[PDB]
Amino acid sequence: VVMTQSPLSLSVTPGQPASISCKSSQTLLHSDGQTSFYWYLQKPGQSPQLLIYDISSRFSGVPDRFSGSGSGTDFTLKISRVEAEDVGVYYCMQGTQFPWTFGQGTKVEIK
Amino acid sequence: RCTTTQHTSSMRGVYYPDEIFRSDTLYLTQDLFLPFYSNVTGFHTIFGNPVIPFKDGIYFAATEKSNVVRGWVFGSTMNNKSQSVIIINNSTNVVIRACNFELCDNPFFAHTMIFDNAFNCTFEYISDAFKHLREFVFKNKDGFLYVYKGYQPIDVLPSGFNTLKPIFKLPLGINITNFRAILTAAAYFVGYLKPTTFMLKYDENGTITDAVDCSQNPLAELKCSVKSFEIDKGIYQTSNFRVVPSGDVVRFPNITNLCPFGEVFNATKFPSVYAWERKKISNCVADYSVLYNSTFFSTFKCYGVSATKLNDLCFSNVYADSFVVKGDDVRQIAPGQTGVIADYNYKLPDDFMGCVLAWNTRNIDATSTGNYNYKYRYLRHGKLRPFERDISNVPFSPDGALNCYWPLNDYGFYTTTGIGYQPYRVVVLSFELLNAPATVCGPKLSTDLIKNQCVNFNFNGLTGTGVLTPSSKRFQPFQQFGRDVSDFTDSVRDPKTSEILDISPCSFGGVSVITPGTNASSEVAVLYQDVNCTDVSTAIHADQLTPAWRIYSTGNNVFQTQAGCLIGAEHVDTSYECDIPIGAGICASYHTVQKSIVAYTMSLGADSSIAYSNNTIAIPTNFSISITTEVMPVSMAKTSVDCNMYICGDSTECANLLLQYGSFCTQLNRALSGIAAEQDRNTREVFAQVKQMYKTPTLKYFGGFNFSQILPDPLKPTKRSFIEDLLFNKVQYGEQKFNGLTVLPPLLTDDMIAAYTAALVSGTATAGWTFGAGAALQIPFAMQMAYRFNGIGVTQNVLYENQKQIANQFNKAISQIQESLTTTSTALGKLQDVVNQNAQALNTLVKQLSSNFGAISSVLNDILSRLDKVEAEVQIDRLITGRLQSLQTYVTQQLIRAAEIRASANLAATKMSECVLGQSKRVDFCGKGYHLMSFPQAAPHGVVFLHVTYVPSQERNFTTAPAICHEGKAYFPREGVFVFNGTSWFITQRNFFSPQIITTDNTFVSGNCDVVIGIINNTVYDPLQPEL
Amino acid sequence: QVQLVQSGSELKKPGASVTVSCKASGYSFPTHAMNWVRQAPGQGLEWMGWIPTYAGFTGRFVFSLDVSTAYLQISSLKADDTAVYYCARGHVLEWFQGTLVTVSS
Ligand SMILES: *[C@@H]1O[C@H](CO)[C@@H](O)[C@H](O)[C@H]1NC(C)=O
Ligand SMILES: *[C@@H]1O[C@H](CO)[C@@H](O)[C@H](O)[C@H]1NC(C)=O
Ligand SMILES: *[C@@H]1O[C@H](CO)[C@@H](O)[C@H](O)[C@H]1NC(C)=O
Ligand SMILES: *[C@@H]1O[C@H](CO)[C@@H](O)[C@H](O)[C@H]1NC(C)=O
Ligand SMILES: *[C@@H]1O[C@H](CO)[C@@H](O)[C@H](O)[C@H]1NC(C)=O
Repeated sequence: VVMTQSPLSLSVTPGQPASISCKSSQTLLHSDGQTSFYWYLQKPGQSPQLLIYDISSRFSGVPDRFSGSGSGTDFTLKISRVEAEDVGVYYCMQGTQFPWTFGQGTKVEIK
Repeated sequence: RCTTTQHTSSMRGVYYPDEIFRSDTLYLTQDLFLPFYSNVTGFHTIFGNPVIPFKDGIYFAATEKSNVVRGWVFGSTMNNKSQSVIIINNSTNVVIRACNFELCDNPFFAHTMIFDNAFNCTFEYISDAFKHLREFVFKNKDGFLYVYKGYQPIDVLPSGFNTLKPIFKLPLGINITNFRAILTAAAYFVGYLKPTTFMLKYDENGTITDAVDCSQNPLAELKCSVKSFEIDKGIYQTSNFRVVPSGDVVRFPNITNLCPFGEVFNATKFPSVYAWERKKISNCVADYSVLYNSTFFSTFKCYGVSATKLNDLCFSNVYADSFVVKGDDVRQIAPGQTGVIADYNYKLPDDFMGCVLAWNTRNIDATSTGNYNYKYRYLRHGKLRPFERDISNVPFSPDGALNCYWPLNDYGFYTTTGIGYQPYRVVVLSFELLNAPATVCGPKLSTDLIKNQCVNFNFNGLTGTGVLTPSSKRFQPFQQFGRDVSDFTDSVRDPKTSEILDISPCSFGGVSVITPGTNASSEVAVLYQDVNCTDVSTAIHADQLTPAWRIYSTGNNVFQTQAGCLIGAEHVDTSYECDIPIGAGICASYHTVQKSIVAYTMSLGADSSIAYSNNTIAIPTNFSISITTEVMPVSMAKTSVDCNMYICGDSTECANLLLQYGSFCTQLNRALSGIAAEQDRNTREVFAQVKQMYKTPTLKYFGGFNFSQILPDPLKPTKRSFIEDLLFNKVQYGEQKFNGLTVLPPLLTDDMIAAYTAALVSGTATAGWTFGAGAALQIPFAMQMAYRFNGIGVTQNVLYENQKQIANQFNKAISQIQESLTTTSTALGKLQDVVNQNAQALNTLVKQLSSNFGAISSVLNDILSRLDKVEAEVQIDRLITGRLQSLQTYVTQQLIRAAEIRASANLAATKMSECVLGQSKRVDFCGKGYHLMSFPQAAPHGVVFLHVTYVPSQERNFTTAPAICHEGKAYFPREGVFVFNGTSWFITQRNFFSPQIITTDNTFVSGNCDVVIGIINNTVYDPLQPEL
Repeated sequence: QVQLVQSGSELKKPGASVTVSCKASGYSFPTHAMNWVRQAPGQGLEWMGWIPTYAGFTGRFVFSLDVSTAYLQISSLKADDTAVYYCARGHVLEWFQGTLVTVSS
């Protein structure tokens, strides 16, 4: 309902797959009128980048390794293989009718 | 188990190019042939067997006595990493195999040592079981190895000609680059084939017995040009020439940025169609492959410029118009469209357009509840102009609340519907076609300026070839280039240096060969039309010349005239009568200097003069009689063409299309018949001027004058006289053929013409001058001649006093014309000319049939037998249009030639009337001297006249006086002149010296001794004195 | 595709003001879509308004937009201000950089 963002964990074993999830309240129509869900990656360093929107369209730099999905009010991000560099905080956010509210993000570590 | 000189080819290597029987003909063709006198490498096994390059075709030959050469291996890598073919005669049969063979480094045939194993075989064939020159041709084309063979007994590279025959067309599928021989455990030769043109000569049994290598030298080229193995004499134009460009001058503007296409095609937000937006692209490199070689687009359609051509072009500006429409609107974004979007929201010009690009946005712009952010207009008081926007939103009133509407509608874009209702992003790229210095160019590299020489060039999208030179033109700062009267660039501003360069064409012109006949010598000189020979010579040595011949050179015999330059003719500082004209006052000829072709200044005539005096006269004291021969055409061949047979012979489909050209076919048949008809009118008007037939007398010697060679001989099988028989002996189409051409017979046959001619000579020989005027008179020949002398102004008595000499000169003159006519080749050149032109016109008409005029075939049955009617009609109509022009051209040219023939016939008819049927008094019409008589003779296609001419001979000088003084009176001569002879004054005739006593009865009185300037005192004889 | 460049870090004592600005590597006239996001010290991202909009924040933050020269000024600068914002481009791929203002005694 409020984008808490699932707990800050995933398997940290290198080379293994992972799934990151979030929760909201409704079909999320965007101020431009389209349904939207946004996935951003906050690197451990200087800045965020946009990965996926509306669990379907993927942005340059992450079309082969990352994939969006979900149903109802429960949405996810799939990482095909968590390939060593895939660290940082992955956020699901309401880039919709809602006033750009972000959850806590999922902390990703690889060990 | 594997173990791991140069000769002149002469005229060898001709092979039959096809499987078609031909005979009695010269066939021209282009194929890979061994060039004549090419270089062929000698190898010996006495063991030179390296890998030898194939170069797309090999001439291989060997001389044998012990079966040393067994075969060949053709391939590339000569190992098992690539396909290769082994062709071996194993003394049993011929074995051909194509495989990735494990070939030997040191092979032989004894044990067979060619290969150890074989893999991935594509072809295998075993043939039937089986001092010497064996010749082979190995040609490679489309996966096939074409092999020709032949044989000649030898004793040794032998010189000669040996036509080779085909043996194999092997479907091997191998890309062959080199080869080796297979030798037995001899000598051989290898040459290379080239795509030269040959003229092949077939004998009466269809064997090729000779040939011309069309590129060997300028004479060989001439032999192809006129389709002959022999040339007679003169200037023959055979081709043209040009200088081939050396470097490439490419100059693009200093544009280093990259065009922002993402900003046009990948933007998050697009405008609605009623309110579309435009953005400008400038000062950048446009790689257009980014929009083209990866598909996102459902629509990628360009007008004017194909999409693939965009990277080669520069534009002044590029503009991108963008908007969102539905799928059923995308089709309206085009030139020539109507509809709500095309008419009220976005109008394109009905002019060249750049590119209209579009893609589906169902998952971007459409929504599950309906996206209503996109709008379009449906109500407007009028349509938009190209690229006009009208975003006004005011109430619309159809009549200028009931019937008050808002002009905008919307697009309810949903994700639940089909394609015609899905949203599309449409981008239109407008390219401005270089109206200002380019700002947008493709990813090209530039080069430097190569000046004052023939180069290829490319400036900022402007291309061509030529010579770039700096110039004085002063362009305005906004002008990039200029043009001459024709639509061609005259000069261009350089995009990096801003200098102005004029563009001259590269040198070119016609090529003609000066030649004596080939019966004298195969020596020629070449004339290059309208060029500076500095460049011609340079292009020959620095070979950049086309055409150029393989065995040809430029010597020191090079000079230039206004007619172009000659190479090979020796300039001389003398002069002579013109033999073969070059032009601009200079002629070529073949003379001894050991002979050579020389170029000399024309002589105008003999340099001689006559002294001027105020008191003298020259008077001929003797004379001679000679006979002049004059030749002129009267008629030409009466050709006829069957229009339908020529164009649509035996074709229903063609004939039905031919009918759509209406009256054309009938008019051709009619016009040509009309021409043929006038050929009989001309013949009749020239010869049938005889009122009645006159008979040939039994006596042919009248007064000493022998007419037996002019008149028909009653003891011969013919009715022609000796001279006429000689004229006739001295000088495709049906007479049916498939081409519809034929030649019709004349109305008046050869016997009728000879009969008229004989009646006319026989008659004027005894009829006097009234032969064709009224009743014939019976006049002794000698008197008739006396009157013809009297008619010149020579006193009548001269004929009788000198009758023996006059008759003897006449006879001799007849023998002289027979000798001249009998042994020469040029006397009847005018009649040969009308014959040759007929043949050339018909040969041209027939050759045109083989042109396909763009059709798949020249033969209607090669279209119809393998093509559906719909396409066949396309191919047939193309072929018909061409043939209609061929026939129309033929008739038109035949028609103007007919007019020239009529003019000649009219002259002949006039001449018959004034020279034969009477005595002409006009100057230089019936001969060069004074006219006496003439005799027509029958000739093929024309008339030959013999004119009997009186010519004054040796003259004597006399002192003269215009008048004489006698007893105070001024006496003048009545007919003659006064002359001073051995110490006495006499009166004479101007054309013949026969002095008479000056008397009162051969003079008259006018005025007196004090009023005439330049007179003398004299005595005038008065007969009265002795009577007194 | 489109990158943004924004000013670097700054240090102020409470009071007075600081200004922040950025620019886009674009051409012609695309509009708006120059947004700002705050990253509080250990919390998630916070929206600071779309251009020139105002939402769940105070009057200290003042919006202006021209090459997309975008501005967001902070009047009456206070201690609760660190990693104050990132410029976010809303075009094509969408993109962020980040600045920093530290306020201390
Ligand atoms: C070709 O071979 C002949 C004979 O050895 C020689 O005279 C001529 O110079 C050679 N020409 C070429 C093409 O090099
Ligand atoms: C040889 O190379 C040509 C390239 O022009 C190709 O078209 C052809 O298929 C090749 N054929 C064989 C037998 O390798
Ligand atoms: C053509 O064949 C005939 C009959 O064999 C022969 O007499 C004649 O010489 C041949 N002519 C050629 C081969 O030119
Ligand atoms: C944007 O970049 C180019 C624009 O032609 C092309 O790859 C595609 O349209 C877009 N790619 C994405 C979706 O990142
Ligand atoms: C005329 O000349 C021919 C030879 O051309 C001769 O045979 C004939 O006897 C001559 N007759 C005469 C003298 O009339």
